Amino acid sequence: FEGGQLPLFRRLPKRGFTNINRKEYAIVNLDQLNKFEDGTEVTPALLVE
Amino acid sequence: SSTKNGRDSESKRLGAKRADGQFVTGGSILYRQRGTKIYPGENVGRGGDDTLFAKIDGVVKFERKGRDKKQVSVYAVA
Amino acid sequence: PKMKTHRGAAKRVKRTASGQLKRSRAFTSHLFANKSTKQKRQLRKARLVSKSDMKRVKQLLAYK
RNA sequence: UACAAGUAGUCAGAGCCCGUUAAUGGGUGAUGGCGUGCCUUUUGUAGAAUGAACCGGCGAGUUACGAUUUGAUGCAAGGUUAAGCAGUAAAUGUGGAGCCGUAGCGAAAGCGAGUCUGAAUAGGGCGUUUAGUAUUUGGUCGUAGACCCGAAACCAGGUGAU
RNA sequence: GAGGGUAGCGGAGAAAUUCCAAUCGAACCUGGAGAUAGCUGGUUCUCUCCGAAAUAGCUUUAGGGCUAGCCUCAAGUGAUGAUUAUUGGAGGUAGAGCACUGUUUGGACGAGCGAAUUCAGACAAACUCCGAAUGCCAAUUAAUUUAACUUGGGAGUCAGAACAUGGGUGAUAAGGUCCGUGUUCGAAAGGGAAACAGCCCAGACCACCAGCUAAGGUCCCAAAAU
RNA sequence: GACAAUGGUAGGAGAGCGUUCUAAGGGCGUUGAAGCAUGAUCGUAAGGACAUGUGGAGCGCUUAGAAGUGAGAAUGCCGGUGUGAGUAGCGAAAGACGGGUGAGAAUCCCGUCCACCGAUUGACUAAGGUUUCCAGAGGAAGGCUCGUCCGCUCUGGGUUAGU
RNA sequence: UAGGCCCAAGCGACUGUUUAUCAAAAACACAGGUCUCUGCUAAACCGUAAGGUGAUGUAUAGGGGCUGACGCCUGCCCGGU
RNA sequence: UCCUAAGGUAGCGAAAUUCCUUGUCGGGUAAGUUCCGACCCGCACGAAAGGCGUAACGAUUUGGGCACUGUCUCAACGAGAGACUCGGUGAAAUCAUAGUACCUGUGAAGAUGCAGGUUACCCGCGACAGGACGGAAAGACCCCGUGGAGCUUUACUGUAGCCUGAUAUUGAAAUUCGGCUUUCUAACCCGCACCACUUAUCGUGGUGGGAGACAGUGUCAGGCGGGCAGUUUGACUGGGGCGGUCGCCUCCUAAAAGGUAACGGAGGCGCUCAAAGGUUCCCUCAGAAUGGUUGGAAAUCAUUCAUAGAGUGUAAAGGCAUAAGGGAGCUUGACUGCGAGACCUACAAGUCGAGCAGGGUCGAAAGACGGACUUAGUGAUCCGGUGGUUCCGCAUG
Repeated sequence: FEGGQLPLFRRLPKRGFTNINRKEYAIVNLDQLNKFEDGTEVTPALLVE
Repeated sequence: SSTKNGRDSESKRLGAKRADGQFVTGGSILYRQRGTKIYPGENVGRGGDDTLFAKIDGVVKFERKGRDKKQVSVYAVA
Repeated sequence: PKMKTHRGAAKRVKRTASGQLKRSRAFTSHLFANKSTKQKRQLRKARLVSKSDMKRVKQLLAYK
C-alpha cells in the first residue's frame, strides 16, 4: 500500500518465536517399505540408496 | 452566522429477517426490535437486546396475541 | 535480481496446507476493563486472511 | 466560367472532347437535393477552448534477474541440474553440493494421519486432495531511469573586479 | 589615465535588495544527473465478437489511491435466474380524524368563566382512536422465457447533464444546490420540433431507380385532401 | 439446408497485412535487378500483380526464426520551399556642366563654378587591430542602387638608429 | 549668442549621494548632541592556526547604538523584558 | 468610589496624522470638496524611531497675482522630410484548407460558414479603423500541489563561538578540621631588554628581568546561544480568508421492507450502582372531591371515582399494569472451557445465540441465574511495567 489508511500488516500483532536447536526428521511410511523383499535388513544406508 | 445541528448516529438495521412460511434453522434471527413489538411464541426465545430467534427447525408463522398484540412461532414441520 | 520478502508480514502469518494464511487477532493489547467477558474469550481464536486482502498482498509473501 | 451568397464535397444530370489492363469506358461540367474541417480535453465543442504554414527524413511499453497464471512437450512417487573439466567462442558427455514434491499440527518442547486449545475429539480450528517436477511461447507484478519529452530548485569541484 | 587588491556558505555598498562581463532575494562552467513532477502535452497497420462507470467505506483525503459494485476470457456445478396468475406475512406513507401531547373560533358554565365543565366548528415533518394504491420478503405451488452461482488471468471507472415525478434548502426564484425513483445523452447515426447532445418516434452487417407503417402532416416553397 | 445474431467511448479476447535480417529448398537478371513516373486491374481491409517510359546491377518465391517492425499532430528536431509583396526600408547633409576611358557611365578619372567644418570633418601621437600601406592588372562574390572604382581578387614591393 | 517677476503655506537646515535600463524625493549622508564598551598581546573584525587591520595610535584615543545646523526645552512610571 | 507601576507635563492641533466630514466661523472669487486665519467634541499628536519655531538654500510639493502668448472660442496659410508616380535593389511578424455579405433567431447562453428573409455583375488603386472574442508574451491578479526560494520569532530539533567545574602536562615546604589559604623555584609562558648566526631582530640560541604550578593546550561534563543550518505550520467550505465543525447515541426530513444527502430541523455522551445485580415471596400508581388542632381538601389521618395521564438512575424513541413499576428474606452467575446456527459488513471490527462439561446461589419443586427494560459511556499496531507457566535458551549445567 502507499499512504491512505493503516495497512493490514500494521494493525495485527506479531506471534511466536523460532528455535535455534530445531530438529527435522525425514519421514518414511510403512507402505513405502513394500519395495524391499521380506526377510531382509533395512538400514538408513539402504533407504537412501 | 453558523449552525448548532448536523449530528447523527449510524442507522441500526432492524426489521424482519425471515418471511412467513419460510423454513429456518435452529439459531436463525426472526426479528430485531427495541422493546417488545412482537412477542415470542412457541419455540422462540429472547436475547439480551430484544431479539427473536428460533430454537428448532421448521416454518415461521406470525400469529395474533389477542387484541393489538402479536407473536411469532416456529413449528417442526418435516 | 531476487525478489525481497516483507519481513514485517513474515512475523505475523503462517501458511496453511492449502496455501491459505493463518493470522492473529487485533484489539488485544490493553484496556481490558472496557470489553465484555464474551468479547475477550472469542478474541483468542485465530482467523484466516480474507480473499479481498489476499489479492493485494500475495506477492509480498512468495517465499513463505 | 463576368446576376452570383460557396467546410468547396456527395447523389441526379443534358451538352462538348476522346478511346482503355475492353468494361453495363475516360475528361469536363448548364442545373436540382443534402451537407457548419481534423486532433486533444470535456456533462456538453462549427466553436470565438488547445495544436499544426506546407512537403520530405528522424522521433515513444524494451532488456536482465526473480514471482504467479495459461498453453506445449519429456519423465512420473519421483523430477532435475549449478559452478568446474573436455569440446570449434561450437550444444553434449561428465559433474548429485544443491532445489521442489511424496504429511501435517503446534509460539515451542514435541506428537504424527492425526495435531493444537482444553480437566475432558466434549466441542471447535487447521490437515488426511495425500501428482508432481525441468524447459519454453503468451499475460501481469517486483528490482533497475522502465512509454517519451518538460521545471522553479540542491550539493561538489573550478573560472571571472578588461 | 596607467599599474594593482577584495570572489559567491563570498565580496563591495553616503543603504536602492544596489552592483560583481547586456543576466543577481543570491554570478558563470562542468559533474551527482536520464535529480523529482500524485501535473499539462504526445503515443505510428487493418478487420470480427462482447462491452462499462462517474457509486459506498476509509484516507495529511477531496482533480490521487485501496477494497467492494458494474465489463471481458477460460475452466467447473447444474434449475439454483427473470415476468406473470393464487394465498400468507412484516412494515404506518397518501388520505382522513381529534380519543393523547400542543395550537385555535363562537355560545352555556362565577372559582377573571372563547376551553378546571359542556355543545358545535378548524390546524400540525418531529400528534394518532384509524388507514390505502404501489413497492418488499417467501411458498418449494402452475404457464412462458433464458439465464443465475463458484473458483482463477486482465482492466477501466470515483468532474456527470437534461426531462418527468416525491421532497429539503432558496423567495411554492434560477439553465441554482442536495437526496429517492424512471428515460435519453455520455458511448446513438435515421425521421419530427425552422435551425437546436438530453423532448417525441425509432436502435444503421453490405448492395437495389421495390411494398406497407410510427412520431408529425396533406393551398405554394415541399411528398401527400383547397 | 433451416433458424438465430452482427450501433458503439474506456477496456478484455481472437484471426490477419506489410517492412529489415538469418537457415534450408527452389528461381530471375545487361535479350536488362532494385529504385522512380503513368495506367480505365485484383481481394471483405491493412494490401498484391501486369504493361509502358527512365534506370544501369542486383533481387524476389515457400516454410521456419529474430526484431532499432508501420507516423498527421508533442508552441517536437534538422534541411528545402511558399504567403505578407514587387510591399516597408535603402542609416543626419548641395551639387551643376564640359572632355576622356569604356561593350555598357547620374555614381570612374581631369578641369571650372557653387556649396560645408575651421577649440575642428585640419595636423601629431598612446592604447587596441595586425599588412588593411605602394605599383600594375580584374569584375563572380562584399559595397543596402550602378560601377571601367575600392579598406574586395591576382602578381610583385615597402618599415634602415651609439644620441 | 545672454535671468520672467511677486505674495503666502508644508517638509528637509545647508554644499553633497542613491534604484546602470519606468521612482532623484520629504529618502541616504552630513557638522553637532547623547549613551555604552575598551589600561594596551586593549576592546571590535578576517582567518577562527600562523600571520594581520585597529595603529606603527594610547582614554582630549579607538569600536558600536540612537538622534541629526541654530534658539527654547525634553514631564510621569523600575510591575514585565 | 474601583483598579494599576504613574495615569500625558509643556507645547501643537479637521494636521504628510480626523472615519463621521465638503466639522463651524472669517478671508480670497460672480460662483472655492482645493488654499490661508481661528475653535478644540485629539475615532487614533506629543517631547532625542524628540516637541515647538527659524534667516539662507531647493530641476521638491501646494494656493493666488502681473506680463505674455494658437493652450482654447476656431481654425487658416506657407517651407522641408516621409507618404504618392517612374527606374535599380529588395525583408518581417502571421498562416488548417478557403469561391470569406446584412438583419432577426439558434447554439458551450455575444456567428463570414447553422434557419428564414433581404441585398449584391468580374478584377484593380489611394484612404479610415467597427469585427475576425485581431498579432508578441503556456495570466505576475485568485485558487490548487502533503511544489520551491528569501526573511522573522518566547514554533521543533541542532550547531559555530563563549562561560563554568573534574582530570593529564604539574614540582618543592608550614598552619585549626582529605582539603582551603598563604610562601619558594626547575616545569610552562613573555607582540620584555642586550649579545651571535647577520649589512634582517622573521626565526633560533645564550645572558638578565616579569609571571609561575597560575595561564595556554588535550579528553569529559553542565549552562547561555535566530549568529548560523535543516524542516513543520491539517481538512470541509455555494471562490479563498474569518466564523463553525470533525468520534458515539436517540428522533424528523426518509417517499408504511432495509438503505438514503446538504454549513437541513431538535437533544445528549467520555458515566453511575456493592445493591440501583441474581433468586423466592408480597403489592399496585398519577390526578380529583369531602371531612378534623385550615401551611398548596395536594406537606399527614380517613372515604369514593379514576386502564395509566405515575414510575422505569441519566437525552430521545420503542416498550412495560402477565409488570420491566414498589417492599422484604437469602445470596454473589458482575463464574470457568466452549459453542451448531444467524444479523450486519470492502477490510479490520460489531451483535444475538439454543445447547455440552466443571464448581455453585435462591426455590417445596418444575426452574431461573454468563450484570442493570432495550439502544451511547470508547482508541489498531509498536514499545514499556507487574503476576503465573510440562516452553526455548547458541559446546555443556
